Parts: sequence; structure tokens; C-alpha cells
Amino acid sequence: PKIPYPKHVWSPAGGWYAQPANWKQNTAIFGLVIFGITAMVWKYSAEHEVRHKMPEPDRFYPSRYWVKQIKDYERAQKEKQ
Amino acid sequence: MAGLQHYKIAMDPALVRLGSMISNRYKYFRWTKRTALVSFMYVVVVPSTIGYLAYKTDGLWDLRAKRRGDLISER
Amino acid sequence: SNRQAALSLYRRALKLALDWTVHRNLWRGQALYIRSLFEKNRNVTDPRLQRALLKETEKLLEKWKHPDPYCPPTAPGGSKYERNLPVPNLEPPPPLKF
Amino acid sequence: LLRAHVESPLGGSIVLAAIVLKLSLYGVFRLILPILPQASLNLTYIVYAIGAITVLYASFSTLRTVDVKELIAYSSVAHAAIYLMGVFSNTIQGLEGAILLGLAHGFVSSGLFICAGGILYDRTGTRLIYFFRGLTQIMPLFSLFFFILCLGNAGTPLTLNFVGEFMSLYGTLERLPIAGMLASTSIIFSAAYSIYMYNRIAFGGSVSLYFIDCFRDLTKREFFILFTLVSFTVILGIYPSFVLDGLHYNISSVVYGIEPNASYLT
Amino acid sequence: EGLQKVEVYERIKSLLAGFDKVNDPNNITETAHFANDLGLDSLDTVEVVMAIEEEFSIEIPDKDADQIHSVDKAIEYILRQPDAH
Amino acid sequence: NPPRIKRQFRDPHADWWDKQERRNFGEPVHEDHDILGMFSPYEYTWITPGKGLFQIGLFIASFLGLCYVVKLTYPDRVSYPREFEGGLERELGGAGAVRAFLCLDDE
Amino acid sequence: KPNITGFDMREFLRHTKTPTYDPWERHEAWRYTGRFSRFNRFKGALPGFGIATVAFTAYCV
Amino acid sequence: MYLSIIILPLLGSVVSGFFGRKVGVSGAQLITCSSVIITTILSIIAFFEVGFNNIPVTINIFRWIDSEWFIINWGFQYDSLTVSMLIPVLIISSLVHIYSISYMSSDPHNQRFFSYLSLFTFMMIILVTANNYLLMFVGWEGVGVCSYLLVSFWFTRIAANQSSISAFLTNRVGDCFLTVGMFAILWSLGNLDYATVFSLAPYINSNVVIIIGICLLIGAMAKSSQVGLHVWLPMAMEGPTPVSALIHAATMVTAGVYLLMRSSPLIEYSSTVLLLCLWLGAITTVFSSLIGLFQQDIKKVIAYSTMSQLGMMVLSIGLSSYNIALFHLVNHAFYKALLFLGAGSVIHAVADNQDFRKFGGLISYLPLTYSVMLIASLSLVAFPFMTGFYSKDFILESAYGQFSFSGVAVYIIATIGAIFTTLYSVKVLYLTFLSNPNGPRTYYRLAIDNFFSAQAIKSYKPAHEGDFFLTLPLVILALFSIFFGFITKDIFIGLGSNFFVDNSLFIHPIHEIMIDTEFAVPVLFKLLPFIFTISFSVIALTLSELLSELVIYFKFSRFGYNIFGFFNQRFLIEFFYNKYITNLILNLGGQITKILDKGSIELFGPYGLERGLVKLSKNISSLSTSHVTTYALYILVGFILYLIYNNLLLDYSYLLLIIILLLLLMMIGE
Ligand SMILES: CCCCCCCCCCC(CCCCCCCCCC)(CO[C@H]1O[C@@H](CO)[C@H](O[C@@H]2O[C@@H](CO)[C@H](O)[C@@H](O)[C@@H]2O)[C@@H](O)[C@@H]1O)CO[C@H]1O[C@@H](CO)[C@H](O[C@@H]2O[C@@H](CO)[C@H](O)[C@@H](O)[C@@H]2O)[C@@H](O)[C@H]1O
Ligand SMILES: CCCCCCCCCCCCCCCCCC(=O)OC[C@H](COP(=O)([O-])OCC[N+](C)(C)C)OC(=O)CCCCCCCCCCCCCCCCC
Ligand SMILES: *P(=O)(O)OCC(C)(C)[C@H](O)C(=O)NCCC(=O)NCCSC(=O)CCCCCCCCCCCCC
Repeated sequence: PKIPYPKHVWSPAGGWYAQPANWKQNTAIFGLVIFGITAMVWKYSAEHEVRHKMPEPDRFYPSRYWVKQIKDYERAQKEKQ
Repeated sequence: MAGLQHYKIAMDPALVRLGSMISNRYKYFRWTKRTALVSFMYVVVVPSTIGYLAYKTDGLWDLRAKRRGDLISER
Repeated sequence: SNRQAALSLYRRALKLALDWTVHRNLWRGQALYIRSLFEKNRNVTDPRLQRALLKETEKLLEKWKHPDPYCPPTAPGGSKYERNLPVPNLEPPPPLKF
Repeated sequence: LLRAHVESPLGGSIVLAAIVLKLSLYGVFRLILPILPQASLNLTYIVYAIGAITVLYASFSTLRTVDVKELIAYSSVAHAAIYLMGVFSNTIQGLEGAILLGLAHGFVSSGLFICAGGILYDRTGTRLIYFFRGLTQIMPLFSLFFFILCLGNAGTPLTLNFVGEFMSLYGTLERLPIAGMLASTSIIFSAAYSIYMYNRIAFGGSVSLYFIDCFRDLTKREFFILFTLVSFTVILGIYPSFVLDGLHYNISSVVYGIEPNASYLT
Repeated sequence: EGLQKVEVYERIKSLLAGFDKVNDPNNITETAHFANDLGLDSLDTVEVVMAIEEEFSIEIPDKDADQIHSVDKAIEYILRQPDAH
Repeated sequence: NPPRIKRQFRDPHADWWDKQERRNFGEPVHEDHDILGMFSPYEYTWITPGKGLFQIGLFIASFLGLCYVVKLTYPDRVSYPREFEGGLERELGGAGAVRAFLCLDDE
Repeated sequence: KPNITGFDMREFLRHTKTPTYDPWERHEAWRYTGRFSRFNRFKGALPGFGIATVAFTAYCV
Repeated sequence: MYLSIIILPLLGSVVSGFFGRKVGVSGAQLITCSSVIITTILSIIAFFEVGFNNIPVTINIFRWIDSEWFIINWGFQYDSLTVSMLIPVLIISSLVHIYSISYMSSDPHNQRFFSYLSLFTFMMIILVTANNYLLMFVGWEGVGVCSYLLVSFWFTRIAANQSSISAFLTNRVGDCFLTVGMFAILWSLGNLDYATVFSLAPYINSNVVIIIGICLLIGAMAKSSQVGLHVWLPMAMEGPTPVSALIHAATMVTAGVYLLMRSSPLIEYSSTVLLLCLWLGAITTVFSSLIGLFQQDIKKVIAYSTMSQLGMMVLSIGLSSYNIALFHLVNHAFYKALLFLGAGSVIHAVADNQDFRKFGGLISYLPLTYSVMLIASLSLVAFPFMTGFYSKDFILESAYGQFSFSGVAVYIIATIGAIFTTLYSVKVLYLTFLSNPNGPRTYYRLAIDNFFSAQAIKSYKPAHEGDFFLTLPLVILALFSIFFGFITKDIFIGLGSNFFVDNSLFIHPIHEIMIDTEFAVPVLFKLLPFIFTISFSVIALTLSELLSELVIYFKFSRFGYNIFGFFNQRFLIEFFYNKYITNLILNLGGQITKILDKGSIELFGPYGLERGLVKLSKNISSLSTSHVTTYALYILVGFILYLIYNNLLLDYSYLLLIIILLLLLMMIGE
């Protein structure tokens, strides 16, 4: 069974067995908001990170695909001979 | 009872009476051997002890930029 | 009085034995021994010695008390006790301004 | 203070604890530091013994105080001991931390007086702790702000209260180590009475059986004065530079002392 | 939802049938009595009360135990207590 | 004042007005009521303090006996300490810092 | 000295065993029968041991 | 990505908590689990970037506290230790979010619970990613606040209120010592960023290193529940089960261990702190191992087994063996979380009973639960070639491998602890699964055997296993408990392994013992734990289910009864702490409030003044009789007194004495 509770108590986290009929729609918006903020944080990180050694060309280092410090180094290192 | 109307509370007379005793207890303090000893210990002894220790260790130590080959002691 | 207490002390004697003896089959032999002791004193009727007989048994259960007796989860002192207690009053508050 | 801060109306209490306690602190920066430097340095051990005694004694009595508004009033005494010890530290961080703690105390004590003298008191007509229990069940918005305020009172990081307590305590420690170590014990005891008082009111069982009527939660008014006060302590707890940057240069002028190879330049 | 009348009686029925101190398993009914209908002594009742509490995983307090002198009385106590499993 | 009894010693199964606090509504309270109810430091009743002090001491005494046996019988080091050319002196921070074993006194 | 009550601690342990006859015997008999016999209870104490042993033997050739 | 690891669990937490009404139960679970799983993948990617390629990453965003010499930033450093710590923390948090979807399905407050679960993960990440001591302290308090909220989650229960206060206050005792140590670092070095402290550590005054080291050791003791400040962690078992697995067994209990390993470049230059670490870890091992064998609750046994493994880490840290301390921390987090989640399966299966005395059977009822609980247990007892084997056993021979009396002594101490680990490990599995059913019919009554007639469609409840979300984490953690230690030992141990050359861990060459551990340790002492493990398991399994009266004979002896009670009562520490510390403080406050503030201070203050001055005022006013003849005499006596004072050139002190005397008389009535 499930416990009884007052229906007049308003709580930001939902209360007792709270699930709105439109929970998927609301979850979609919030997840979209989460992606948007996360992407902004990702953009900040990829520009403001600092390294003192760069990865080797043949090694699995996916950050090489977005981090400004490594992208500049790889582009400059391609000018050889 | 105090300006705005508040909610109905089962005001328990024993608990209310205990609350009244706490507000009025100052009216019944007396000097006895026990109360004088406790009051002297808390007001004189312990503070004067911290005061004496703070006095005697004032300026004794400094940590700033102390290396090996040096002492924390200054005095 | 002097009958409820003895019957109360019988349950406590069996519960304590099972508290210390976790194995039920070993406890079963223990349980009949304790009961057999109660039968040996069923014929006592003198109040002067009856209450003395009850005093000694309580001291015995003190001497052999378990440090952590078993409690069912919902019993007081049990793990699930008071876990998700409902609000005592389910009526909406009366209309007041604050 | 234990009388006036409790018997006062709520607006009087906020003004009395947020601004009126700060007068003696700002007064130290005008009346003692620049013009009595030698007496201040020679007497710091007397100031520190009193400030150390105040931190312990007030903390223990706060733990045994049964009037909710008197408990918030007594915790003001313990916090003011730390800013008083920071103001006599004769170090930059202790002096800035004292001002930071003074300000953080103003937001937190205002919020805790609103929670007790304005939300509990208006609803029940009583200030005795024995009648409150399990308020979270019916007042979730109150319990959320009340808890955040009780973390501020305990000097939890992300509040301006941690930044002020840490800087004040560091300066007191560096000036006189035994006094700072005793004063540091406030990190244990402020948590004790803040968490104890929070648990007994918001938690600690189901809703108190002394309540005949149910209680409404925070009104919009109560929400937005608590939210505003909680906003200031948290924003300044994360970026305290908003006050420190305007403090550094002027507070340099009240420090007393010299470095040997830095002084008397030619 | 919760406990039903059929469940408790059947569980109690098998409990008392497993007690050899009952005079006759055919004398076991919903409104049976321990003292006369079943023939149980003071000690046997304390043992059965222990059994009822063990099967339903509940603690029966001493004041309530005195009231349970019948199979019907036991069923009512079990139905009243929400915790019984 | 009533007897200064912690309410955890009251009967849970009594018909209390307040089951959680094991209190009836108007019964007289002690002046230490705030620290005598259910939400208060639990009173542990397994051993009296003197006996408990004794049992804690026995464990310490038994523990120190093991150390003495170990001190009498623990093997000597079975390898000469490893040496480092130069004592790694520069890479450990120079003469201002701590260095490694290098042709020093034996041990 | 014997107690006023007839409780002997030495005899208590001597009776700590499975009784020859017990008025509750049939009520508690299920705790030791087929599903809860010694063999059935300890039959799968090491779940995959037989399969691993057979596979290991086939690997060792 | 490196910032995205930090903020993603925080974002989910605020949606689950502050917008639960919007997303509901399912939305909250989808957002939090999603936000933790995505963070876990980025952590695995980070472990390759930073650890395998040895590229540390620095990130600073904005300054936090800027005062003259102290500049503390919101700044994060990823190094080999950082990504090593993030692997257990993120994986176990992802599997505990998933497990909770099923475990708390019937709880009325799912949104708040999952918000707390995600907020804890964010504070743990802050704690290990921060590049300075104070920002770590934020996550240090962050996890403490989250721990208090999760222990008190069922807040209408009084005992869970007492436990939450214990965890908050006990950890705050260690917080006070960590703060003074930070104050000592600030005082000596001018700030508390890691690079500065670790670059200057070899040169600072050796007594300063001791003060800082001891200070941060005491803080580590509280968070990692070592014998001094341990009592909170067993009481923390009052929270819901997935909290115990995540917070109090795998991640937050390891923050103290993390503090010492991150501080290894400093505390390596203090043999005093190392030696105190060494013995403190050994005491904690035997102390908890003894206690756990005499526990009746399954979560309490598992909590004391966590305390004994955390002691093994601190022991290892005391042998300057931080890499082996880190290896055990990661490995233990996997299989100890498995035990907690497997225990949660049992507690669900038998309607929340937690007492060994009511288990039994269940071997055919919970076969999957038994298997993983057996797999986890062999990892805990360091059975050969299990995951726990590669960490714990190396710690033991390393203690011997340091050919010193302390090193030999701790080896023996930790060996006895290993003996009782096997004992209570046997106690759990046997009393839950292998023994005869000590619980009631309901647990074992199956529909296959006919028992009911009309209530046949329902009313059986036969104590079955859980659903997919309940069982999937068990299978995953079972695999880590078997192969992960073997797969990864060369990283953490190796022999000359250079995984931590970013100086995450510093080992001074004079503190090296690993060569002697590999070659100088005799084979007998290397396999001694396994001989003891394989025999006391036989001894324990024979004592039950075959003997079973001998232990009873011991229990009902006065010697055994006292031994049983002492260890069941946890060395009586909670008894003596409550009596002479907690109640001592409460009585001090009682005296201060009653005899001083509402007492002597009132009488030697305002209230005494009010009493006396009213009396003095009324006695002086009695002289005003309005009798004109009396006033005439008053004027006359005043006249003569003025004449005397001036004519005789009286000492002014006499006049003041006379006035005081007159007040004295007017104090007295009549
Ligand atoms: C959590 C604590 C954990 C445990 C900590 C242990 C730390 C151990 C260091 C203890 C320490 C640091 C205190 C700094 C505190 C700073 C703030 C506090 C912390 C802020 C976070 C306190 O030492 C002070 O103590 C004072 C008295 O207490 C003494 O001053 C006076 O004492 C009395 C008259 O002498 C008066 O009565 C008293 O009035 C005075 O004042 C002095 O001894 C000294 O000033 C320094 O100890 C030092 O003592 C000296 C003498 O041996 C040692 O020198 C040795 O001398 C050679 C022959 O002698 C030896 O051949 C050689 O070996 C070595 O050269 C040092 O090597 C060092 O050991
Ligand atoms: C330090 C000051 C605060 C700074 C941080 C400010 C918040 C930042 C975001 C925190 C994560 C999101 C929290 C979601 C809120 C939790 C769920 C909720 O809504 O509670 C209402 C719930 C409503 O719960 P409900 O939804 O289950 O409703 C039914 C439950 N009853 C019966 C109660 C109505 O109220 C409560 O039950 C608990 C009351 C206390 C709330 C606890 C505070 C949570 C935030 C903790 C702050 C963390 C500080 C970090 C430490 C500092 C670092 C050093
Ligand atoms: P029904 O007629 O069957 O029962 C009649 C009863 C027995 C209820 C009456 O009370 C009666 O006729 N007896 C009079 C009261 C009386 O004298 N009672 C005697 C039995 S109780 C008593 O005092 C003796 C108890 C002895 C057995 C227990 C001793 C303690 C054992 C502890 C072991 C714990 C585990 C180690």
C-alpha cells in the first residue's frame, strides 16, 4: 500500500507520489536545458584548459578534437619541411 | 493572545509551567558554597587560566617561511 | 498480579534463550527445560515465597541478558520503526493570515 | 541582548542583531586600531581570553536554550566573539574576515529571526522548543530555507559565513595560537547547536501532536524575504571578492607593524 | 490490500494443528477457545502466543497477550495490527 | 521535579498520548526535559562504567603483550640498504632538501 | 549453592540439543526437511564449480 | 569535458530536487541517472587522457578568496590520482542510481532521494578535482552535508535523527583539525594551492610538517572512521541501503584516504605522521574486525568490514605505499558496494528484516544474490586471483617487506584482523543462505507446495529476487570483483611503474620497501593469509551446522558472555563517549544557563542592583518625615560635619569611608 498524506502541502520536489501527466514533456525541456548549459560549460572548458605536454599523434586523445591549446599545436606542427 | 490570531495549539500546562520557571529562575538564585564555587570557577579560574596561557605564549612562535635549519620559536 | 508476572517471565525466559541460541532446534531442547522448571513450582501458593520466586528469576534474566535482543522490524526499536510515518492531521489548515 | 533581542518585535530584532551589533565592530576600526596601537597589541591577550571564554560559554548555553528566538539570539553572541578576535588580530586577513563575518552574520541572523520570531511565532504564539517537531512534513519551503540558514550559522562553505569565520580564525590563530585553537572549537559547537535546533524543529518525528490545526507553509512574503537573505549569503559565499576588493586598500591603513627589510626605505 | 480473514485463520489453523498439546485437531474453529475447547494450560497459551507473533513477525505486548484466550481473539488482534506480514 | 529519568526507559507499548515521545499530555516534566526525551543521547546499559573500564584495560593489556612478543622476535633486515649514485641529491632538491643513501654510515 | 528457583546453569547447556520428543516437533519440522536438509542446503554452496571444473579439464588438453 | 564532469551531476540534482513536481518520479530518475552515466563515460575518457598519456589538465575559472597572500581560485587539477579516484566514484554512483530505481520504488519521496544521490556525487568530484586545500574542504563539507541529509532521509524516525547528528558532529570534529592544519599551511607557505605546498615541502621546518601532518591525519581519521573518530559510520547504516553502498562504503569513507595520498608530497617528509598513520591503520583493522563478528544486523557487519578495510589503506599509507593504498581503495569500492547491494536484495526479499537470527534458507530463493555475495566475499578475504587478492595481500607483505619492528607488528595485527574478516564473512553467507531457516513460514512458503485453498491466487510472498534495475548492478560489480584487480595491478603497483610521475603520489627513495617486499619476504609469510583464510573458513563452517553447541557453550560461559557483550557493544566506546563527552557538554551548558547567566550574573549584576538600590532608596526616603523640627536638626548636623571636615584638615579618605558607612547603615532597615 501507499501512505496517506495531506493534499494541501506544496513541495518543490513533488511531495508524495508526484508524477504529472505531462512528465515526459517536462523532462524533455529540462534535459534540453541541461544539454544547453552543459554545452556552454563544454565550450568554456575546451578554451580555458591548460596542458604542459601534448598527446602523441597516434594515441587515443579525443580532446584533441575540441581543445584550443592542442588544436593550435597540431595545426602549427603540420607545417613541416 | 499576542496580536495576530495564531493556530490552535494544545498548550500543555506542564510545559508552559516549565517555561515560566526558566524565565523567573533569576529571582531565586542564592549564594551557597556550591553556587559560589561554580561561579568562581567559571568566571575567575578558567578565564584567568586562558589569560595566563595567552600571556605566556604571546609572541612565542611564528610559522611564516620557516625552513629546515630554523626554529618556530621566536623568543 | 503474581500470575501475569510469572507468565510474563516465562515468555521472556524463552525469548532470551532464543536470543542467545540462534539455532531453533538447539533452542527447542532449551525451551522445554525452562518450561519444566515452571511446572516444578506450579504448586506453590504462599505469597511470602511466591514473590521471592519471581524476584530471583528476574535477576537471572538480568545476569544473562542479551546485549542486542531481537526486535521485529516494525516493533519499537526495530529497523523499520517510524520510517515513513504519515502526517498526524490530514485536514487542511483553517483560513488564517500570516 | 538575551532579553531585548527576544522581547523585541521581529523588525526590531533584525535591526538590533544585523546592524546594532556591528556598531562596536566598526567602532574598533575607528577608535582603537589607528590611535591606540600600542595598547591594543599589549592587551590582545586579555581581549583573546574574553573572546575565547565567550566562544565556549555561549556555545554550551545555546545548546541548552529552550526558547527558539533566545537560541538564535545566543548564537549571535558566539559569532560576535570570532569577529572581535579577528578585529584584534592585527593581520590583513583577520581584519577583512571580521568585516566579512559581521556582514554574513547580518544576513543569517536576519533569516533565522524571521524563521523563529516571524514564522513559528506567528503560527503558534509560542517560542518554546518543546512544542515543535517534524515541521518538514507540512512546511517543506520553510524547512528548506531554515536548513540553509542553519548551515550558514554553522559556517558551512558556500556561505559568506565560512569565508568570514576562516579568515577571522586564521588571523586570531596567527596572532595568538592558543586563543585561535580554542576559538576554532566554534566550528564544532556552532554546528552542534545549529544542527540540534534544525533537527528538533524540522525533523525529529512526525508533525508535533501539540498542533491542533494544520499549518500553512511560507506565504509569498515569507518566502521572498528568506530567499533574498539566503541569496546574499550564498552569492557572497561563492564570490566574496565583491566585498574584499573594496576592503583591501583601506584596511591596510589600520595594520600596525613593520618588516625589517621592507621598512624605512631610502 | 492488507491481511485478510481467510489468511490468518488458515495460518493459525496450521499452527495449532502442529501443536501436540491440542486435544483434537478437529476441535479447531474460528471461535475456538484455548482453555476448554482446545485444552491448553497457562504455559501452553504463552507458547502459542509466541508462535502467533513469530508467524506474523510482530511483537505482542504483555497487556494484549492476556486478552488472547481464543482463536477469534487472536484473529482480531492480527487484523488490527497493520505491520503483520 | 519528577525523577530525572530518560524517557527511553518508559514502556513503548503504553497507551501514550504521544507515542513517539512516550509522554502523556499533561504529566509533569523535569527541568532537564529538553535532554530527557527520545531525541537525546542514548543511555547504554550493558555494563557499569567501572567494569567497562576494566574490560577496556584488559584489551589494551593483552594488546601490549603481543607487542612485547613481537619485539623479542622480529627478523633482522635481510638486505643492505639500496644506494644511489650522488644520493639523487640534485633531483631530490639539492643540499637544502633530503637525499638518498650514498656510501654513508652503515645500517 | 542451589538457587531458590531450580535453574542450574550446567543443566541448561546439557539440555541444549535437539529434543527426543517436542510438543512443537511437527510445527518446526519443515525447517530441516527436503528443501532445507543438509544436502539440499549445501548442494549449491559453490554455484558454478562443477561447470568450471569440466570446462577447465577440457582446456587442459 | 573536464568541467562538464564537474557540473553535470549538479545539474541533474537541481532538476530532481527543485523541479521534482515538473518531471515527477520518472523524469527525476531519467535526468539524474542520465546525468551521472554521461559523467561516468567522460570520466573513463579522462582516465585515458590524463593517466595513460600522462597529461595533467589545469583549469581555473574565477578566484574564490583573494587576501594579500592567500589567493584561492575556483580551480581544478586533473592528475593520475584524480582520475584514479573518479573511476570508482562515478561507476558506483551510476550503478547506485540505477539500483535505487527499483530499491526505492515504493518510497513516497523518490525525487528528493535522487537529488541527494546526484548532489553527493558532485561534492565528491569537487573534493578530488580541486587544486587547492580549501576547495577540497568545500567538497569535504559538501559530502558531509549530503551524508547528513541521506542518513536522516526517513526523518520521522528518531533513531535516524540521532544518527544524522552523530555523522554531522563527529565529522565536524575532524573538520576543526583539518581547518587548523590548513591555517598552519597558510601561516607557513602563504597559501594552500597544491603545487605551492608540494614544491616547498622538502624545505619547510620539520616541526611545521608534523603540526600540519598530524592535523590532517585527525581529519582523515573522522572521514575514514578510524578508531578515534569511528563511531558515526556504524550509526550511518540508518539510511536507505543504496546510501550505505555509495556514500559510507565506497566513496565518501575514502575521502580521508584521499586526503593523505594527495598530501603524500608533504607528509613523506615526516616520519612521525607516517608512523602514526601506520599504527592507527592497524588498530582500526583489528578493532572493527573483532566488533563485526559479534554484530546481529547484516548492515552493521558490513559497516565494520568497511572500517577494517579503510584501516588497511591507512596502514598502507603509513608504509609510504600510497599506490597500494590507492589500489585497495579502488578495488574495495567495487566489491564492498557489491556486498551492500547484495545485502539490500536480502533485506528486500524478507520484508526489511535485517537480523541474522531470522534468516536461513534463501539459498534456493536468492541464487543470484547468493552467487554475487559469495563472489564479493572471496574478494574481501583476498582469496587468490580475486580482485581483492591483488590489493590486500600486497599491503600485508609490504608491512613485512619493511623490515622494521612496527612493520612486523602491524603484519601480525592485520593478520588477526584478516582472521576475523573470514569469520564474519562466513557468518554472513552461512546465516543468510546456508543454514536452516530461522525465519518464519512466509519467507519460504512457495506456491508449488499446496498450503492455501481460497487464497491461492495471491498471499504467498515467497522471498524472491529483485527486478532488472535491482540485479543488473550486481552482475556488473561481480565482474569487477573477479578480474579488475588482475587487469589493473601493473598500473597501480607494477614494479617500476610510472603511472604517477606527475607527482600525484610522491614516494621518497629512502621510504622504498617494494624491492624487499618482492624478493626479501619469505614464502611462508606470503601465503600465511591464505592458509589462515582457508582454515578458519573450515573452522567457522564446521562450528556451525555441524557442531553449533560449542559456540553456545562459550556464550553461556561468564568469560564468553563478557567477551560477546564487549565486542557486540563496540569496545563500549559509544557508552563512554555518551557518558563523559556528550553528556558532559550538556551538563556544562546546564550549569552556565542556571548558575551563571540566570543566576550569579543576575545577582552580581542588574538584579542584585535592583534589589539593593530599591531597599536603599526606601530607607533613605524614611528620613523624610516632613517634620520641620527634624529637618532643622538635619541641617544642623550637616552644618557641623562641613565645619569639622574643613577645620580639622581631615583626610579625604575619611570622608569617603564615612559616606560608604552611611550607605551601609541605610542598607540595613530599622
Ligand atoms: C596538534 C599538535 C600535534 C603535536 C605538535 C608537536 C610539535 C612539536 C614542536 C614543539 C614546539 C613548536 C610549537 C609551535 C606552535 C605554533 C602554533 C601551534 C600550531 C598552529 C597550527 C613548542 O616549543 C615551544 O614550547 C615552549 C614551552 O611550551 C618553550 O618556550 C619556553 O619554554 C620554557 C623555557 O624553556 C618556559 O617555561 C616557557 O615559558 C617558554 O615559552 C619552548 O620549548 C618552545 O618555544 C617547538 O619545540 C622545540 O623545542 C626545542 C627544545 O627542545 C627544540 O630545540 C632543541 O634544542 C636542543 C637542546 O635543547 C636539542 O639538542 C635539539 O634537538 C633542538 O635544537 C626544538 O627541536 C623543538 O622541539
Ligand atoms: C550551503 C547553503 C546552500 C547552498 C546550496 C543551495 C542549494 C543548491 C542546490 C542543492 C541541490 C538541490 C537540492 C534539492 C532540494 C532537496 C529536495 C527538496 O526539494 O527538499 C524539499 C523537501 C520536500 O520533500 P518532498 O518532495 O519529498 O515532499 C514530501 C516530503 N515532506 C513530507 C517533507 C513534505 O523538504 C524536505 O523534505 C527536506 C527539508 C530540508 C531540505 C534539505 C536542503 C537541500 C539542499 C541542501 C543544500 C546543500 C548544501 C551543500 C553543502 C555546502 C557545501 C560545503
Ligand atoms: P498454568 O496453570 O499452567 O500456570 C500456572 C502458573 C504457573 C502461571 C501460576 O503462576 C502458578 O501456579 N504458580 C505460582 C507462581 C509461581 O510460583 N511461579 C513459579 C514459576 S515462575 C518462577 O519464579 C520460577 C521460574 C524458573 C524458571 C526460569 C528461571 C530463569 C531461566 C533463565 C534462562 C534464560 C536463558 C539463559
